[PDB]
Parts: sequence; C-alpha cells; structure tokens
Amino acid sequence: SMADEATRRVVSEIPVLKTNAGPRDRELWVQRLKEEYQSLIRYVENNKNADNDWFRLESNKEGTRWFGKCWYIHDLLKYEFDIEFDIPITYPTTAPEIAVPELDGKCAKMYRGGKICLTDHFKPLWARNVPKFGLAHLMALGLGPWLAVEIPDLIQKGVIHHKEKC
Repeated sequence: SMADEATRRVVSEIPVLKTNAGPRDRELWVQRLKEEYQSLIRYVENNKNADNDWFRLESNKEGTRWFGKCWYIHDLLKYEFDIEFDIPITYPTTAPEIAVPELDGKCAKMYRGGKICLTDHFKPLWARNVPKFGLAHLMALGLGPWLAVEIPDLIQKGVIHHKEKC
C-alpha cells in the first residue's frame, strides 16, 4: 500500500494516542488530553529539529476549543494564518474541522466560515486509525498538506499578499 507507507512516513515519530474519550468524558477526557499534549509537544520538537516549526496551538481550560497560528513558507517568504477548531462531542472517532477564518470566501477548497475542505482520502484514513490519531496527526496529515496546495495557489492568483514588515 502506497497510502499506508505515505501515512507511516509522515506520522511514525508522533506519539500514538490510546483513549476513546471526548469532551463530555470526565477523567477519561483528562487522560485523552494528556495524550494529546504529549503527542503535540513531541511533534513540535520534531518539527523544530526538521527546520519546519510550522504551528503553535493552545486550548481553553477544558481542552474543547483550540486556536493558534500556522506558518507557510513560499519563495522564502513566511505567511502566518490564524487557525481554530472545536473538539466534536464524538471525538476522537470524528475528526475536528480546522478553520482558517481569514481565508473564508477566498479559497474553493474551503467551506463557508473558513473550515478547510480536505480530500476524500483524509476521512477514511482518520477512521481506519481511530483512536490512535489525535490533533498532532490532524495537523500533519490534514492541514499540512492542505496548505502545501492551497497557499501556493492563492499566492499565484494574487488572493494572498505578503505584508512588508520589519
């Protein structure tokens, strides 16, 4: 399987998650969040060592609302986009929907409101791996490759401009 090897190559040094818990699940949700944070922070460390430190995320106290920034490099210029998502009640079987609100109405591969539209292969890939994938994997396998198509396209179309700073 090309798909299986491509997935492994992208995710193999990201800690796997274990607990089947969503936002309503009390002590099991607290445990799932420990898994989510341990997976995220290892992913960030790996990204720094790879000269690809491309996002920051924080959550509310309950871990049910996430927000932060991603960076994308094109022709050596660095573009920053605010990102956000809610954790669905049926997480982690259901994947969260990442939003890039500043691009609402600017990208065809996006829903009304700024939720990114991934290809059809992402949902069954998430489904086949439940509950091993978490937010680190959603970033690596969902947002990362989405940016790598859509941000070059929107820069070429003159939809995205780089602000002259510093």
